[PDB]
Amino acid sequence: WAREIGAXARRMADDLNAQY
Amino acid sequence: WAREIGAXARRMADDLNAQY
Amino acid sequence: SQSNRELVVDFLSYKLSQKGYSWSQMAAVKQALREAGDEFELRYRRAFSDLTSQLHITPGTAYQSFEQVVNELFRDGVNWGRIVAFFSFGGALCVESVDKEMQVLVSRIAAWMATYLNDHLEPWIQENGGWDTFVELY
Amino acid sequence: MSQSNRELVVDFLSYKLSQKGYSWSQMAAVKQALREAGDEFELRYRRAFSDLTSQLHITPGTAYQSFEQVVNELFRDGVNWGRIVAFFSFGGALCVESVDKEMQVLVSRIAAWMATYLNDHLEPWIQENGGWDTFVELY
Repeated sequence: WAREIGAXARRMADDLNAQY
Repeated sequence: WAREIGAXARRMADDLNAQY
Repeated sequence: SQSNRELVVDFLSYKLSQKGYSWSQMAAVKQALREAGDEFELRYRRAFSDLTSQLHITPGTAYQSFEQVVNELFRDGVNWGRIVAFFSFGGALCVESVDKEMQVLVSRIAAWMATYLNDHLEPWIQENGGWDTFVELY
Repeated sequence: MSQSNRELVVDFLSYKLSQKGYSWSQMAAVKQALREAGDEFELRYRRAFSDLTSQLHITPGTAYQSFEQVVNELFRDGVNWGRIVAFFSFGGALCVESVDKEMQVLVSRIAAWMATYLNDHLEPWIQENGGWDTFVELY
C-alpha cells in the first residue's frame, strides 16, 4: 500500500534533503 | 534596421510556415 | 486580453529563464520547482519508477491513496526535500490517472494539493525563509 | 497566499502532464506548443537568429519604435502561424536584449506591447482560422 509508498517517498525525500 | 529585421523575420517565418 | 497577456507572459518567462534571467519571483519559484522535481525523479529514477508503478488508483479511492501517502511523507515534519517529493508525487498521481483514463481526477488532485500546501505546508515555508529561500537553495 | 499556492500547483502539474504527452488544459496546451514552436524556430535558424538579434540596439526612448517597426513589417502582407511564432521569438529576444543591457524595466513594457498587438492585430486572424486550438493541432 499507500502508507507504506509514502514511507519508502519519505527514504528518498530525506536523503534529496541532504543538498537542501 | 528595425524594418529591414522585420522583413528578413518574415524569410524565416514563411520559410517555418510552409510544415504549417 | 487577460488570456493573451497570460500567453505572452508564459512565453517570455520561458525565454528569459533559458538565458538565466527571470520574469518575476513567482516565475523563478515555478521554474526552480520544475527543475527540482526533475532532479528528484532523475536521481531516484529506479525507486521513483518502482513505487509509482505500485500506485493502485481508482476514482473512489484516489483521495485515500493521496492522503495516506502525503500524511506519511510528512509524518514527523517538513523539509524542502519532502516538499519536492510531494509535488513529484502529485504529478505522478496525475499522470498515472491519465495513464488509466481517469482524467476527472486531475483537477481534484490539484485542489487536494493546494489545500494541503495552504493548510499544512505554508506555515513551515514561512518560518523557513519562504519559497525565495528554496529558489536560493536549489 | 492561497492564489499563489494554487498557481504553483497548477504550474507544476501542467509541466509533469506535458512531459508524458498530456495537458492540464487547453490554455496550458497552447502555452507548451508555443514554447516548443519557439525553440524549434530559434534552433532551425540559429545562425540567422543570432545574426538578426545581435543587431538590436534598445533604448527606453526607442524601444517601442523598434518593436512596432519590426512587427508591422513581419505581418506586412498578412498573417500565418509561422509569422506568429516569429513574433513571440522576436518579443523574447527583445526582452533578453533589454535585460542584457541592464534595462529589465523594459521587459514588462514589451510584454504589454505584445499583448496589445496580439489583441488588436492578431487575435482577429487567429479566430478566423479556428482559434488557438488550430495551432496546437497544427504544431
